[PDB]
Parts: sequence; structure tokens; C-alpha cells
Amino acid sequence: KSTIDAAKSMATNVMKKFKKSGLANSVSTLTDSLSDAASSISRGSSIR
Amino acid sequence: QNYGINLPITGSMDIATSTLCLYYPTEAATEINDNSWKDTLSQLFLTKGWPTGSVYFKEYTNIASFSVDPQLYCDYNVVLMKYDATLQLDMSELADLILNEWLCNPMDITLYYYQQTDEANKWISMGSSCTIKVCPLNTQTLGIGCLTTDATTFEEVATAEKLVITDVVDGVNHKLDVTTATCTIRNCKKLGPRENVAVIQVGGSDILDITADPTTAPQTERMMRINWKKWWQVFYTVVDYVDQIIQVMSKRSRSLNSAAFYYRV
Amino acid sequence: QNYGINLPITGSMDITSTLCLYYPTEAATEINDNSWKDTLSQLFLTKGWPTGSVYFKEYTNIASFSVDPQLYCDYNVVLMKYDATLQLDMSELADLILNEWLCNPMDITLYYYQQTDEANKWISMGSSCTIKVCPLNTQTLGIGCLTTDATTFEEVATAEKLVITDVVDGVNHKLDVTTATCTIRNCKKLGPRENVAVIQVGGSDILDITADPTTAPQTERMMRINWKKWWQVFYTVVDYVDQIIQVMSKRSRSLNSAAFYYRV
Amino acid sequence: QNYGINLPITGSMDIAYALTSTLCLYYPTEAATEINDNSWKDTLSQLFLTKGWPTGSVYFKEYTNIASFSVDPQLYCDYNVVLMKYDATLQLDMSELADLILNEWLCNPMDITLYYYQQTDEANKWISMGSSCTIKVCPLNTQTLGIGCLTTDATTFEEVATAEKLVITDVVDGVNHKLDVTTATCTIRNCKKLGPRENVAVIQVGGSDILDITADPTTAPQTERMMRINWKKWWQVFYTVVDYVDQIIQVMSKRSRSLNSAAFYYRV
Amino acid sequence: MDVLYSLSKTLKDARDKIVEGTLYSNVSDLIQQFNQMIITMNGNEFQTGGIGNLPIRNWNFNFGLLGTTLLNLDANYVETARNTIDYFVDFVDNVCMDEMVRESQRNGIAPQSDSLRKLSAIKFKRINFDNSSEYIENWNLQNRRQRTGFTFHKPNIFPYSASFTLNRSQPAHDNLMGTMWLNAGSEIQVAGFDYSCAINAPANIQQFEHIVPLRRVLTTATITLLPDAERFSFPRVINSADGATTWFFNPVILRPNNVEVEFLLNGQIINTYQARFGTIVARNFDTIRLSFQLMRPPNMTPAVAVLFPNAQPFEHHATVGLTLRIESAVCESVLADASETLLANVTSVRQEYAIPVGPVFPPGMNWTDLITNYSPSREDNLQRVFTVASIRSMLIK
Amino acid sequence: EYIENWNLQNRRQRTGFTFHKPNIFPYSASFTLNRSQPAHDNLMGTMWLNAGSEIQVAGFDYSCAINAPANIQQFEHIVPLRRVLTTATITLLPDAERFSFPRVINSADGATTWFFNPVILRPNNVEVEFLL
Ligand SMILES: [Ca+2]
Ligand SMILES: [Ca+2]
Ligand SMILES: [Ca+2]
Ligand SMILES: [Ca+2]
Ligand SMILES: [Ca+2]
Ligand SMILES: [Ca+2]
Ligand SMILES: [Ca+2]
Ligand SMILES: [Ca+2]
Ligand SMILES: [Ca+2]
Ligand SMILES: [Zn+2]
Repeated sequence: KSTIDAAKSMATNVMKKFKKSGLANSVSTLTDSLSDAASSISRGSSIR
Repeated sequence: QNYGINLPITGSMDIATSTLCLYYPTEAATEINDNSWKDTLSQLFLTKGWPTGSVYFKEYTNIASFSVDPQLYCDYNVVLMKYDATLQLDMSELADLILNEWLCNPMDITLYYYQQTDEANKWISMGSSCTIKVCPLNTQTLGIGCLTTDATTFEEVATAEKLVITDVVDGVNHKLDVTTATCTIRNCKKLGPRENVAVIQVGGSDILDITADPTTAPQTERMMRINWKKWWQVFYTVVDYVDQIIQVMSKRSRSLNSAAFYYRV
Repeated sequence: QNYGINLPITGSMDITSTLCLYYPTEAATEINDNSWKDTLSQLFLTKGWPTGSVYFKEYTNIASFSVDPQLYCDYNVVLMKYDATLQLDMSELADLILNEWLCNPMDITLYYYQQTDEANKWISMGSSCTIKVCPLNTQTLGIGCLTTDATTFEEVATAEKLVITDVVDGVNHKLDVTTATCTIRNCKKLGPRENVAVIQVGGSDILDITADPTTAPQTERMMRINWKKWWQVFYTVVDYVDQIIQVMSKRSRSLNSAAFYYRV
Repeated sequence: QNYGINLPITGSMDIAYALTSTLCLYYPTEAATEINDNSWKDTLSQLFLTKGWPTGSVYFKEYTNIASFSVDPQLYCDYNVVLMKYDATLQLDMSELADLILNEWLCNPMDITLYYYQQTDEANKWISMGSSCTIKVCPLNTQTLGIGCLTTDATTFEEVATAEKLVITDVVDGVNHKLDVTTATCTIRNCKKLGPRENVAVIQVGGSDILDITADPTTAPQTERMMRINWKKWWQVFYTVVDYVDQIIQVMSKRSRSLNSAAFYYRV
Repeated sequence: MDVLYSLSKTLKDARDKIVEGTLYSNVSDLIQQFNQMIITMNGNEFQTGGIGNLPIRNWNFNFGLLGTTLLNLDANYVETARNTIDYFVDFVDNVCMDEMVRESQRNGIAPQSDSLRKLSAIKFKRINFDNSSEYIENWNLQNRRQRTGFTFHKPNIFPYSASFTLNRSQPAHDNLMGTMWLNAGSEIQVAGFDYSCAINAPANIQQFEHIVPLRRVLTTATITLLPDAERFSFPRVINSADGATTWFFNPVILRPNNVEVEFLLNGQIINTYQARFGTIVARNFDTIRLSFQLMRPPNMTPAVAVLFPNAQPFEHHATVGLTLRIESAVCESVLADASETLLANVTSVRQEYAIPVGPVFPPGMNWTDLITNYSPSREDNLQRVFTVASIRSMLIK
Repeated sequence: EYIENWNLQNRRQRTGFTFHKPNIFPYSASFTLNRSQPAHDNLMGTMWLNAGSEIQVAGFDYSCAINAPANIQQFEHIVPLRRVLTTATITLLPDAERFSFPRVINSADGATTWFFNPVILRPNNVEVEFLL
């Protein structure tokens, strides 16, 4: 609308909470799950 | 378990041991001035159909004294509340507390700022002498119309009250100053109604606002009122019409612990 | 959200908590450190309990603790110090805090009371509970006692902080308790209280939480540890908090779906 | 012959398959003093021979106290039976001794003047034995700073033992600790509980069954090798042991570690 | 369908009866039938396949009539017949597979393959021979709308379901009461358990009921009823109703009390058996209602009085049970059963030739899903494919 | 059936006998211990009965996979047949009722006896493969 006096780093302010929202946690969980799946030849068939 | 609360019940639109506590002020016993009146009432209740040993008689000195952590003992509770013109707020607070189900959490005012989340969130304070003073804080945690360090500037919302139900503006943090030595304050939420308890008001007009909302003043079936001139007549009325009072009430709301509120840490 | 009704639950075969730790003052005395609560809080944090979720309650004795032992917490663990002369007191405390009791008032000066079945007992708590009982036959006359005279009554407790009395069922009694310093209630045992666990220190597993003489069941929530240092006791509790919690469970009366079933 | 590997063992559920050992009996000096007979060991040897044990196969070991016996209880014997006298004030000592002699422990050294120590698992304990152990621990946060204690000053450490001949310390897992053991007299090792030791059985001669050999507070297992008897005469105790040696041996078993098939599995 | 069955029957009789040395009078009628078949089928062209991996095949018929001027068949006659028989058998095999691998939401009973539609013409009616087989007999009866009936040994009429109901329960799962059943194929095993052993129940009796409604009406069924549920009589760790935890079940088996087995049709009790175990007969039913009770033993020896206390720590949980096996039954509709192989044949052809999932049958011909939702269209298509599979099995083994 | 299969075999064509409960499994009743000790106090392995036309297999672990990776213990059982079976209808059920009660079995070499006090859990990640 107006960018009232001395608007801060709005992008960084948004990202600070965006990277902690639940969506970020879900993305991290998916990446960790895929990494573990690629890592766990030994488990073989230990995922439902 | 769930008791199947998450499951539906289908019904057809064509198909075809408990205990009774009577709370009364010491004034009633003093006026009766009989030592065997409790036995007499037990026998009259027996004629009505209440087994001997099922009716209990609890006595309190005043509404203010009884407001200090009231106890609900029987499967049915009937409280005879005497009307005083100067105690409308006290009667309303006591009736709210003992007619609604409350879920209260501890408050540590000396280490935290508190706020009321929703309209159901009140602050219930009980004790020998509760004196709650409040300081609202702006978004920068600075007092509005009050200096956070200095409590003399706070705004007084209760004074030496045995029971207070404080209602402050929702979403606004408050610093509280209370006499924790003679009072405990809890963050309570009104869960709903408590059909286990009924209040018969002897005396004046129909004055009981059990809702903090100013636009709502419900008068439930459990809020009865009578005109009195003799406590013997009052008790005869209660005994004779116990069936109607019980029909208005419902014993399933009985709690395990007899406290007026469910406490969660 | 169909509260108050019991509906069958069908299942298929082919498919934020608070912890309270009660301890005797002797433990703190031996610890002789004022930062021990914070130390244990940080250790619990390592075990996963966020700071502020663990509360530490101190009681001076089993006698004092037995006077209306209110336990407000999602999980409760009571460290009970064994004394060979307090076996009944420990048993009564454990029975009171490991089971759910539904208690009604008792007006001994106005009614005669009888116990309806095996699940019914008389629980008396106060500074000094002295309970004397006179059984009455079908004619309302004392058996081995005289209702008018309380000296002839049979004494079943003396200066007891907490006492659970179990008279013969189906017979009325006249009671002579010391109501000045005691409150007696006609209680019925609904069932176990999964919220609470007892860890005895010392002794040899001496706890009868059943009035039946033919059973002395040892539930999973009744534990016993040999001890010499309260620091080691607390370290053991902290290290095995997971097992203790698994042994315990959330309080069924507390949980929603307990509405209209003696909630909380 | 294929040592060190774990090859599956296959056996049949519908086939019928139609002395040399050595026994050591540990007892307190009180027993000998009460018996007050010089040839009592010879008499028991003859009775054991009657029961089937060739003479010279039954050894009689004497310890002065539970506390003294707890200092390195070396039991090298095909079967070991320890008659320990119950004392009301020594429940933890009895439990520690029973755990030490009834479970197998793999222990590593501990130089507390060079390293902080943490227990990584429920089976990892700190076992310290000697003339006088006084263990004082300081838990450290992630900055290697003491929690409730001062890393520099030992007097602020939290004490978990005082002049203990034997003690099994269990601290909160996963957190570093700085120890102040009195190493001048007592040695402490970082031990891991491999499992039960079938060689040894303990008979408590006295009070009720109070032994628990699990650090976990939720369990107090009473295994086969933990026996208990009442007594007024040590002669009667020994007669019972001799008469029911067969039952005791059946309850026990040969030490799995010392079997020549445990080579490269922490023994032989 | 009738013509295809006649082709298969004629070929089976040709292979069985046309052997070297046989008297010509042993075959004369079959030879007349075979020559009729050759005359009818000559000059027609057929195409089969093209669905999934089933190869496309083209069939042309130009054959000479088998001779009729011998006393005893010799090697020449058998050799001349065998080539024709082999070609016809291959043709029938491919037609049957092509018809089996097809289905239709609407008019599932009608022929679906081009070859079978062609054979349904009027020019091919001259080959009908005899519809002796059970499946073709029921096909004709159903076309006339007379009453059909298939006899099954251990019919598969109960979709696989293992479940439990908890009439009493709590979060700790210490004081449960309810039922626990497996329905599979032709067997029902139902156990009613109570952790308190009816200590507080009225009259020291806990009632248990289990209702199994069948998808089709079964007739003249022999049943085996036994007083225990062997499957539900050993310690179990069982997932909770919502799958958020596990509970423990440590049964002690008592004799079921006041056992009452009802076989009901349209809500009316057709057969009722009280306290009778072993072989029983249900003449006509569509629902099975098993009622039993756990009665606390009025008298107990010490070793039982110990098991069953008054308080909550129930270590042994009283359990009663019932087992019910349908040994043999009759149904108007087609079903899978232990003895036959028609479902296996159909599923085998579909799996072998990778037939895409169509709009009627569940993937892979999953019998559980099929019987669970046995719609009229599924019944029609299933009868069609089973009949075609029987025709095929007459020649292919 | 038998004469026609005889003639088909002589003609060198495909034959087939249809069996209801074929006795294709040689009678075997045995166990394999993957983890074992002389005391048989802590065992992991499988037990099986292959008889007639039925296979009952039960994998047991005494520790309930407390120390196993991801608290999952894998069990396999391979039954080869002496002849190829075609178009077979099979019933697969999730419990081995034969190995669900207390037992005293004799050791692999017959030296001693060991105890098996089973508590039955649901089998996880059940895979049945038919191989040719
Ligand atoms: Ca007020
Ligand atoms: Ca102000
Ligand atoms: Ca408000
Ligand atoms: Ca007397
Ligand atoms: Ca007491
Ligand atoms: Ca009683
Ligand atoms: Ca020690
Ligand atoms: Ca310190
Ligand atoms: Ca540890
Ligand atoms: Zn059969």
C-alpha cells in the first residue's frame, strides 16, 4: 500500500517465520525421509 | 475410553440411591431454634421417597463465606441463598461459580503477564480477602494509564472480596497485583452448565446475571426464587416440591472431587 | 461428542504433559543444595521434558501427606520412604492415591451407616481420626455395644491421619468419630488411577491396596528401589522417566469423554 | 570351528534323542564360627560325594563380610553358590553384589582426570570397587559447565557414594559428567551389562526377598539363581544345600562365555 | 455360450472316443456330430485377442468330413481326426480366454468377444450336442429364468474380516468386554471376552451376540459347530480401535453358555439350534446369528477363585467362543469354493496376459472385494466368465 | 481323468490333474535359531510345520526387537515344491495357531530343552511371493 516510514527488510522478516512454519518442517521431514530411504539399504523392507 | 463419543446414536421417533445436599445459611437454623429439625426433614424426605441417610444438610454462615471455594457434595445440590440488596454481584458470582462448570489453571502473577483469550476466559479469585488491581500493557509491554513498576497507579477491580470473577479486555496483557497471601487467582474457562446444582433464592427480585455479557441475562430452570417469611415454611416448600426440583436438575453432572472447578496445572 | 452414553467401539485387527514429583523433606535435607530442583529440571529437559513441565512437591512425612493428598498433574510420581512400623499407613496412602474413589458425605450424628458391598469403604482424613463403631442388629440394638454409651464401642482407629475402615457389609453401624479433627466419607472404589505411581525406597514390597485378605496385587505402578543416596534415587527416576511414564497413563476421569462419568 | 560368526542353527521339533565339573561354595566366617568343627569341610565333601560329586571337586571359600566380598568377587569355578546373610541395613549392598556376580559385565577403564564421561545406554553403568569409593559427580551442560555444581570446585559436586566397597552408579544418560572419585583407594570402570552369568547363584539366608538387579525402577526381576531361605542353624543351611545340590545345579548352567564356542565373542 | 460349450464337448468326446481300434459303432453318433460341426464351421473366419498381451489370432476353417466307412478305426482315421481336433481345440481355448478377459457394466451376461458374438448367430445353432455340465445347465436354466443351483464344498461366502467390538473399555484397556471375530472363506470364529469374568454383571452372566449376514441366500447347507474359538484363545497384543496404542488379551477359555445359533431368512428364524454342537443343517438362510454367554462359574476350586478376583488387576480374562464351518452348501449364484478352480483359471488368464483393470471386477479379481460388493452386474459377469472357464477346462488342463 | 491324462502324455501334449488339498509339502516340523545361547533364555528365529497342503510359520523374538534396527525383526521362510503347481487357490491367514501356546522343545542337537512362551502380535509387512 504505502511502505510507511523506514520500512524494514520485509522479505527477511517474512522468511524468518516462514522457515519455521509447519510447511518448512514438512519439507525438512520429506527431505530427511528421502535421504534415509536412500541411506538404508540395510533396512531393506523396514518401511510401511 | 472414547465411550464412543465420536460415534452417532440413531433413535426412532415412533418407538415407545442418589443423595441430596441442602445448603442453608446459619440464619435459618437460628430462626428454627430446634435441635431435631434435621431429623424431621430427613423423615419428611423419607415420606417423599428419599431413603433415610440420603439427605444431608450443609450450613454456611454467609454468602460471602460460602463463596470461598464452595464444595458440591451430593448427587443433587440445592443451595438456599438469602437475598441482600447490597450483595447482588456477590450472589451472581456465587451462582455463576456453582451453576457453571469451570476449568481453571494456576496463575503466577508475580512472574508473568496474563490475558483473557476468549469470552469464556475469566479470572476467578477466592480467599479470605482478594484485592485485584490491574495494569493493561500496550504492544510494547508498557502500562496504559499505569506505571508497571508502581502498583499504586494500577486500577482496582476488586476490594477485599471473598470471590471475584474478573473480566478484562481480551487480547490485552495485564500485570496483576493481588494479595496472594490471602487470595488465590486462577485462569478459568467456562465449560458449560452444571445440572447437578440448583439455587433457590429466598427474598427479593430476579437478580442473577450468570453471564459476563451485558446483553444476556439468562434465567435457567435451576435458578428458582421464592418469597419467604418463615424458614420452616421455606423448608416445607422444598421438601414438598423436591420432585419438581429434581426433575429440573440432573445428577449426571456430578463430579468426582466435589470442587466447584476442574483444576489443571 | 456424544457425551454421557456408552457406545460399542469397533476396531480392525488387520491394520504436552506435566509431571509432578513428590518427595519427603528428608530428601532435600540430604541433598543440601538449593539448585537441585533446577538441576533435575535440566536433566529432565535432556530426557525431553520442556523446562517448567516438571513440578517438585515436598511433604514432611507420610502422615502429613496422607491428609487429603491432592495430586494435580498429568503424571504423578510419589517417592515413599519405607518404615517397618508404618506398613498400614503406607498401604492406606497407596490405596487412596492409586485408585479412584467416589465419596459421599457421612453425618454420623444423624444416620446409621452400612457398607453396601466390597467396593464400599469409610475413608477418614484429618488431624486425628479416632473411629469407634457399634454394629446394630435388625432391631437397631448394639451387638456387643450399647448405642447410648460410646465407651463400649469398638475402636478401629486412634489418632490416625488417614484411615480406611471396612466393617461387615449389610449391617448398620453407629459411628463415634472425632468430627472436630476428622472428616469421614462413605466412599466407593471406582477403579485404578493411572495418573499416579508410587516408588517405595527400602523395604520388601509390603503394600496391600486391596481390602480383600485373599489378594495383595502388585500393579505396575507400584515400584520399589533399594537406596542409600537421594541423589542416586533422583538420578534413577530421571534416567528411567520414560519407563515410569509408560507404566503410568493419562487420567481417564480427566480425559474428555469422561463428561457425565464423574469427570476429573 | 567357524568361530566368531553367527550361523543359524536348525533343529527338528519331532525327533526323540533317547561329576566332571567343579562346585565352589562361598560362605561367611560366621558360618564356620557357629559350626565350630575343624573337619566340617571334610564332612561336607563326603556328603557331596554321596550326592555324586567326586572328592576334590567341591571348594569351600570363606569371606568375612558382604562388604569385603564385594571387593572384586573373583569366582572361577564351573558352578558357584554364594550364601549371603541378609542384613536389614544392607539391602542396596546385597543388590549391588548380586547384580555384579549374577550378570556379565564388559568394563573399560576410566581416567577421570582426563575425560568427562556419559552413559550412552540403559545397560551402561559405572562400577567402582575398592577399599573406599567416594563418587562425586558434576553434570555438565553443552558448554562443559557444571549444572548445579562448579567444575573447578569439587566440594560443590553431588555425592552418590560414601566409603562404598562396591557401588554401581547410574547417572542420566547422554549428559557429560565430571567425576571426583577417590582413586587413591578405589577403581572405577565404565561397564556394560552383556547379560546373565549362568555360573553363579546367590542364596539369601535370612530376611525377605529384596534383591533387585535392574537399574530400571519399573522392574525387579527374581530370576532362577536368586534363592532365599530361612535359618537358625548353619548346619541346617549346609545340609539343605548339600541335599538339594541337584536342584541348584539344574537352576544354574555352565558359563556361556567360557565355552570354547564364545571365542571372539568376549571370551576364549 | 451354448454353441461354444457344444464345440468343447464335441472335441472332448472326439479326443476320448476316437482312438485306434475302437469299433465304429462306439463313435458313429459322435462322428455325425463332428461332421455337422465341420460343415457349420467351414467357410467362417474368426479373430480373437487384442486385449492386454493376449496375442491376436485369426482362425480359418476348411476341413474334410471324417469318414464313416470303417468297421474298426485304424491309424489313418485317428491321424486324420487329430489334426482337426487340435486346430479346433486351440480355437476354443483362444475364444474362451478372449471371453474370460472381458467384462461390461451393462449386460454383463451377454457375450463380449467378437468370436462368441459370431457364434451366437442362428447359423451356428446346428451344433448343440448336449448341455450336460453343471455350469451350462445352470446357464440354460437362468436364461429360461428357472431356478439354478450350484453345490459348493466350503463355499467362499464370508469376505475376510478380522475385527473386534468393545462394549466396555477404558484408556488403560484393563477392564475390557466385548467380542472378537474372524470371518474368512467358509469359517466364522467368534470369541466373547470379559476381563471381569461377569463379577458385576446381572446374574453373573455376560451376553454376547454376533451377526454375519451373507451376500447371497445359501440352501441345504451342512454346518459344523464347535464350542471354542481356537484362533482367539492365546495371549495377544492387539492394536486399539483407532490404532494409537496396543492392549493385552490373556484369555482363559470357559464353556460358552446358552449357545443359540439361528439361521435367518428375511429376518425370520428358519433354523434354530440350542446347545447342539457338531453337524447341523440349515435348509435356507441369508444371515447367521450366534448368541452365547459367559457365565461366572457358581463354584470354583482354589486355582480358579485365584484367577477371578473382584478388583481391577485382572490377569486372566474370561473368554467363550464358537466356531462355525460351512462344509457344503447350495447357492443360486456362482461362488468360489475350495474344490473347484474357475476363479483360479480366470485370475490366471488375466494375470498372465496383463489385462487392464476394467469397470466391473476389482483389480486382480480380488475375491474379498468382489464378494464384499457382489453387485448384480458382478454376479452376471462372474457367472459368464465362470461358465466360459468351465468350457475351457473341459479341454485344457 | 487319469486315462485321458495318460493318453495326452503319450501324445506328448499338456496334462493336468486337479487336486483338492494336494500333499505337495513333505512333512517337516522344525525350527531355526538365528540368535541363540546355551541357556535358550533370549532367542530369535522361526518355527514351521509344512504338512500335506499347509504351511504354518512363526517368527519369534524374545526381546521383541528392543535392540533391533528400527525395532523390526525380519523373518523369511522358503518352501520349494517338488513339482510346479498351476492355477492354485490359496488361503493366507495372519496367525500360526500351532505356535501360539507354551511349549517345551528339545535343543537342535537334542542335548537339552528350551521354553517357548509366545505372545502373539500382528505380522508386519507380510509379503507372499510365488516363484517359478
Ligand atoms: Ca464478589
Ligand atoms: Ca491509574
Ligand atoms: Ca474478557
Ligand atoms: Ca463393646
Ligand atoms: Ca492410617
Ligand atoms: Ca465392608
Ligand atoms: Ca555398596
Ligand atoms: Ca551442588
Ligand atoms: Ca544411566
Ligand atoms: Zn475338503
